[PDB]
Amino acid sequence: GAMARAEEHIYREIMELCFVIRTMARHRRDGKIQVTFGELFDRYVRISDKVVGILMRARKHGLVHFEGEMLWQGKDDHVVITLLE
Repeated sequence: GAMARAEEHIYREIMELCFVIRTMARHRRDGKIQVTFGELFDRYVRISDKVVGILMRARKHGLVHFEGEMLWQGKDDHVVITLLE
């Protein structure tokens, strides 16, 4: 029992993406969450298959520290997306 990071308690809207990020990265248990593009995509592919497209929404509030205007599967997979909340 502690205050934790409550990264998810930072923004309700983010719940849309955070919900998926919490599945890939178990860091949610400790607090902040982080996942690579490759992993995220490979996880969203079984849902909507457009994580990169959703990231644009979260970026509106500076939640994605990712770089570039987009990420190409197999190319920008190295892109590490760290939930900024």
